[PDB]
Amino acid sequence: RAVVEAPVEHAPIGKATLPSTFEDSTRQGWAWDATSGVQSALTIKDANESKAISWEVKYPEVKPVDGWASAPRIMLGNVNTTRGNNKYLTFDFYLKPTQASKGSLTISLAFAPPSLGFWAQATGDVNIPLSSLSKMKKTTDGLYHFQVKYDLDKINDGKVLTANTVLRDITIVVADGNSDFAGTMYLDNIRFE
Ligand SMILES: [Ca+2]
Repeated sequence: RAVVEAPVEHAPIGKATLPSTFEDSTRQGWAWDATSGVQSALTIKDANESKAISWEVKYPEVKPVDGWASAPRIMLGNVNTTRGNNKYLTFDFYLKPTQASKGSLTISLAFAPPSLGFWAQATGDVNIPLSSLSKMKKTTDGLYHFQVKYDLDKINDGKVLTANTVLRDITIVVADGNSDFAGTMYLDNIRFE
């Protein structure tokens, strides 16, 4: 399936770069997957005083039965990197909600390793309940700041990311778990550590 929406003003793709810091005002190789349920503009915006890739999402009130159908699914294609000695992939994730009070966002990480069937998914999905947000302090520019980490030794389906396993693509999915979220999302400093 290809999810298709007319393009509008959006940031240039640039070239795949890790760490991805967006400081050149390009997407540094990040783009929607063809199957991403969100196909709206990807722009570089300031978040917490640094350039970040960003998009808006208003999830449907009627939730699809497939829990990724409505999800932003963004991917770094053809980076062809390896984790090396790094145990984690981590990034800054920011929310600027216009609505957020119930259910949760679940953030998943996957990769496309040509040695492992072009898919390997981190076991450690990260759940962000939206009722938790009210009690978090916002950045000065009014964002909720998360630093999300994935232990790359915990992968599904018995697949193993060796130090030298080539990772052709990296994918991040922000799934709506019965939430009322609407607003802006941002990623920055996507890196291994
Ligand atoms: Ca940045």
